[PDB]
Amino acid sequence: ALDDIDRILVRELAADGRATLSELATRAGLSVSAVQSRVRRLESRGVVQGYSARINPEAVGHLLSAFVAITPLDPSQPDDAPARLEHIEEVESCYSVAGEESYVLLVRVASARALEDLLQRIRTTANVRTRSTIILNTFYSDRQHIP
Amino acid sequence: ALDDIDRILVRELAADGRATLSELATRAGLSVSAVQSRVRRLESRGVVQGYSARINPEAVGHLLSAFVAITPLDPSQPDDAPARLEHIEEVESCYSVAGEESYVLLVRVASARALEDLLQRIRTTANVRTRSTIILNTFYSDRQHIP
Ligand SMILES: N[C@@H](Cc1ccccc1)C(=O)O
Repeated sequence: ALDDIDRILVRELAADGRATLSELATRAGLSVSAVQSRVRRLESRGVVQGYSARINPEAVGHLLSAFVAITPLDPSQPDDAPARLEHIEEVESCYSVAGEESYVLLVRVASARALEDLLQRIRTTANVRTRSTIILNTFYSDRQHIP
Repeated sequence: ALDDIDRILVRELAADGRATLSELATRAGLSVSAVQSRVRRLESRGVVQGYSARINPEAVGHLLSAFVAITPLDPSQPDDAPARLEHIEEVESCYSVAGEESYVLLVRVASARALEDLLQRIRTTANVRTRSTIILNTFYSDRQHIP
């Protein structure tokens, strides 16, 4: 239940999250009221989860990023790694994954030594072994596709 | 230098990219003309890179996400895989990495069947071998942290 109009709306809003209701109304052939109300239904049905500025991580002092794959030191202990790691602010994302590892994290940090301290924090807070893959360059990211 | 009132602004806009320049000014303690001019300057030094609505991928038909680690088949050839894959819309992100593979992609697709098709297209269009790690669930993503 996403009609043609809604796909247009989410496509425009993925490319430009600050687009005004009136720019959107003219692209969709709707009134500004019609647009607001379709946008409110997109948000409350959880199709649109929120809006963010895309911040350049380097510009704010995050000069090093990494994938960290984690696996429980004790797989019989309950499985709450994501909730435990939620209070660690340098953890930007957490996915559960098929394979030998349990979770993959994306982590951002100021430097190599800051990474070594963060890995210790991640091993003790989730009781986990870590396998780190350092990112050397981001060619493009977050390019959301609406088919 | 990021004039740490500037840190309040990026912090606020990362959390709510549809914040208004006036509902901002009160939260930061400035005047619409200052707020507006910083934001335009932040956008000009590529600190804020865009604004986007965060779309739920499964709401839109992408019921299968995967990391796809790729490595060029022939190292005598120019390594231009990111440029070559850029036109493939199901690739959301591309990173070079220090690990076992040369690059990691984040890919989104309708089904396991559609992934197999996509992996064939990736192999033939960029001349790479692939290795996919299927995501089961996303616990949180894109929590941009501003120190
Ligand atoms: N990696 C496990 C799935 C899993 C993820 C996270 C926690 C526990 C299990 C598998 O391939 O079956």
